[PDB]
Parts: sequence; C-alpha cells; structure tokens
Amino acid sequence: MREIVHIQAGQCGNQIGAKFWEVISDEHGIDPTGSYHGDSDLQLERINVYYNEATGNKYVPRAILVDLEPGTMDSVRSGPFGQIFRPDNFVFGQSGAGNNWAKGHYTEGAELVDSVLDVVRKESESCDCLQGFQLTHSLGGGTGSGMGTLLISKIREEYPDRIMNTFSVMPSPKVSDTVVEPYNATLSVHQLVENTDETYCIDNEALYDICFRTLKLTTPTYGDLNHLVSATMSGVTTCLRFPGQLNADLRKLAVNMVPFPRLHFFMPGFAPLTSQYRALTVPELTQQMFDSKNMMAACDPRHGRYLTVAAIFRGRMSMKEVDEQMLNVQNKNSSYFVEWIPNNVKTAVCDIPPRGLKMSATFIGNSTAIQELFKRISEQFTAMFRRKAFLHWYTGEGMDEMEFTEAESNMNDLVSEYQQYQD
Amino acid sequence: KREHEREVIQKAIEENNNFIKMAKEKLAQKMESNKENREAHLAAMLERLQEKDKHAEEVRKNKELKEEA
Ligand SMILES: Nc1nc2c(ncn2[C@@H]2O[C@H](COP(=O)(O)OP(=O)(O)O)[C@@H](O)[C@H]2O)c(=O)[nH]1
Ligand SMILES: COc1cc(S(=O)(=O)Oc2ccc3[nH]c(C)cc3c2)cc(OC)c1OC
Ligand SMILES: [Ca+2]
Ligand SMILES: [Mg+2]
Repeated sequence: MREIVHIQAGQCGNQIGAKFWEVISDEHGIDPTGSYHGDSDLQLERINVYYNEATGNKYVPRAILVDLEPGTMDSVRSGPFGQIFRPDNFVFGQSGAGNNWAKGHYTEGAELVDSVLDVVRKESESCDCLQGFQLTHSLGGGTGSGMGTLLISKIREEYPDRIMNTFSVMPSPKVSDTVVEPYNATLSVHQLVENTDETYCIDNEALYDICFRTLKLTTPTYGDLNHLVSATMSGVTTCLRFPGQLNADLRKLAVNMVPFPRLHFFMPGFAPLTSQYRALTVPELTQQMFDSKNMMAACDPRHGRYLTVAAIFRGRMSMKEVDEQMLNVQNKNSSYFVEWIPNNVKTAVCDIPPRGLKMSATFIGNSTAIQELFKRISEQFTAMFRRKAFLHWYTGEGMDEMEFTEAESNMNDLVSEYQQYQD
Repeated sequence: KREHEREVIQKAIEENNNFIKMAKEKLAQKMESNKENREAHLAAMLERLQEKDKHAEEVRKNKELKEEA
C-alpha cells in the first residue's frame, strides 16, 4: 500500500482541496457519509492511496485541513462532503495571516505548525508504505503561502526520504486580492525550489482566461476557476488512484519528469475544457491537450522547449490511435522538445473517464517556458521592492530587507536556469 | 533555517516591546516636563503678585513715616 497524505492550507488551499475530494470521492463511489456505493471494483483497488478504511467499511480521506482562520474550514465542514473528513484533522487558528507571508511563516503560523505535524505524524504512522505528501495552497496569500511552505520545510525535516508534491496557485493581477501578492509568491517560490519534488503550477491568470476566452464567462467566480482545478487535479492523480500496467507512484514521476532538481515546476493541461454532449475523438483530445489555450500556467509552450511530458488519456478509446496522435505531435513539433532527452513523452491510458465526460486528456509538462510565469512574478515584485513599498507589513513581523533581496535573487536565478536549457 | 525562524519572531517581539517602551518613556518625559513648566509659570505669577504685596506693605510704611513728622 502506497499511501499519500493530503494537506490543504489557507482559503484557496482548502476550497481547492475540498473540491478535489468531492470530485474523486464521486469517481471512487464514496458518498458524503463515507460509504462505498459504486459498481466497479476498480474503484477500490487503490482506494487506500488517498483514503483510510474505518470501522463498518467506512472510507475517510487521508486529508489534513489547516488554516489560521476558522472561516473557510467552517464552510468545508458545512459543505457537500464536509462530514467525510476526520474531525481530528481540522487544525485551525483564530487570528489569521492577513494575506501576509511573514505571519504565516514566522509569527502566526509558528504557533500552529506543531499541532499540524502531530496530525501529519498520526496519519503517517498508520501507513504501510508512505510514498509522500501533497499540498494544495495558493502562493499569494499568507496562510497557504507562508505556513504552507513552513509546513513543507518541517515535513521534509521529519520525512526527508518522502516525496513532496504541491498544487500551487500562482497569483495574478487579473484575479487579485492584495497588492502584496508578488511579495508572498516570490517568498514562497524560493521555498518550493528547495523543498518540493513536484509542483503543479496553477496560474490564476490562465484559469481566468480559460473561463473568459474559452468557456465564455463574462464574470468568472472562484467556483468557476476551481472547476478547472478539480478537473486537472483529478487528471494528474488518475494514475495514482486507478490501476494500470504502470504501477505509478510519486517517486517514479519525479525521477522521469525532473532532469535537474530545481526545475520541477510542471505546466498542467486539460482537454476538453468544460464549464457538452458531443464525444471528442482522440485526434481532437491530443490537439487541444498541447494547445496553449488548455494550459493552466499562462505560458506559451512555443516560447520554450519541453524537457519532459506526461500525458494521461481517460475513457474507452483506441490505444493504437492514441499512440498515433501522440507520435504525430512529437514528430510534427519536434523543435519544441529537447533532442538530448530521448523518448521524453510518456502516455498512459485509463478506461474510467471523469464524471460527465466520455473522453478526456490531462497534460503534465516540464517546459522551460514556465520561466515566463516566474518572470511575470519577478517583474511585479521588483516594481514594488525597488521603492520598498508595503515592506512595513513584513518588517513589522520581524523580517529584514535582505530576505526579500535573497528571494528576488533566487527567483531570477531560477529563470536563468530555465533559460540555459532552452538553447 | 530553524535558527532564522527563531530570530525573526524574536526580532518582532523586540521591536514591539521597544515600541511600547519608547512610547511609555516619551509620555512620561512629556508629562513631567509639562508639570514642571506649568508650575514654574504659576510660581512666577505668584512671585510677581507677592512682590506687589511687598510694595504695598512698603508704600503704607512711608505714609506712617511722614504722618508722624
Ligand atoms: N483558483 C483559486 N484561487 C484562489 C481562491 N481563493 C484565493 N485564491 C487566490 O489566492 C490568493 C489569496 O490567497 P488566500 O488563499 O486567500 O490566502 P490564505 O487564506 O491566507 O492562505 C489570491 O491570489 C487569489 O487569487 C480559490 O478558491 N481558487
Ligand atoms: C503520478 O503521476 C503519474 C506518474 C506516472 S509514472 O509513475 O509511470 O512515472 C513516469 C514513468 C515514465 C515517464 N516518462 C516520462 C517522460 C514521464 C514519466 C513518468 C505516469 C503518469 O502519466 C504518464 C502520471 O500522471 C498521472
Ligand atoms: Ca498568539
Ligand atoms: Mg482571502
């Protein structure tokens, strides 16, 4: 049994995490009470990866809900699948992080981090073979950004030989809460570079554009954006949650997707983009999958090169045709794949499709074009930091200007590292 | 990294405690300086008035000197 411990921190991390558990509980036939009511035994072959079996054939998610405010977690407990989580796994504070990285990471989250690790330890001790942890959070706030990275750093100290995986939501001025989001994002990115094995870069700018340009939504809400995240998270965990001839685990993904330890930020993609009765052919799935308009990272793949690519097709389809279309993409646009990593595109097919779709495809790409995302964050960071604007919110929590300068340098170094492998 | 985390939260406490200390000392200085100043002005006013009484007790002293002559 290769179990995964799920952690969700902050408002964004819990709302996105709650939707993720709502989606995959439906896929595994788990009702909000926690009882299995499915048909196929394939829904329970690897149910232990994300669920713990309780007395009376009850399935409880191996999830830990963390926040410095009680508001969002009260919504989750009152949500559709709120009754499925362990009451013990609700670890929350009262003051909040105030959209401040320092409060999450240094002052307010420090008071709460130890109690979270006790729940992490309680879940890890009851695992036959713990393969790692996955964290859902945003980088532009204070709790998921500040405390989440603090949790990652402390979890690595206690579990150094386990895989750290994150679903990290990048801030964007298009969908913005505070002007200090570039500060929080730049501080978090430096943490993610050193302490995570795989990070799915979910850009709120990309999610907004997909809802606006593609799905034709004039005023997208966070629910609309989180619908795209749920589809992506379900897709990128399909190989973990469903049986296949690949025996997929987190470590194997990291070994094959990450050729250099710091370049572990993946571009997720999904097809078809949904917000609907016509079936999608395999050539259509492959074309949309590599299309920039289906990318969740707001980067143009044609502006860089793919180091490694992992693709997941879901539904009853011709595996012969899937290999035809995947090879067609590589042989056509071979200039967008590195020629010094042979066979850097992996394809897996799962017979069980997501809810409401006959055919779907999920894209996981380690493209050097992701530097555009870090360039965008860096430019927004520098424009404020050159004038030391809003810095008092952080120096009042004990931080120093030097820490921001180091984070800025690490951010620009990461762009330099992604740039050298583009030639 | 753990050492840096302790130093940041200790620096935050030190600067908040220093802010409370600086305000308490500044206010104590101002209230003490104000009390000394206002008392010094009232003392000066009473000094002039008590000097006037000395001049009044002296003007009467001159009339008693000349009425008996
Ligand atoms: N996609 C998505 N992004 C969110 C959501 N809630 C907040 N955000 C983003 O996250 C940032 C705010 O962080 P937040 O989660 O509120 O901070 P925290 O609660 O202190 O950890 C902003 O850049 C928002 O755009 C959500 O439900 N979905
Ligand atoms: C947990 O997520 C996944 C894990 C795996 S894996 O365990 O077989 O790792 C590998 C093995 C060989 C590889 N070659 C390349 C270029 C990438 C790669 C990854 C495959 C996936 O889909 C293809 C996954 O996506 C859901
Ligand atoms: Ca406190
Ligand atoms: Mg918020």
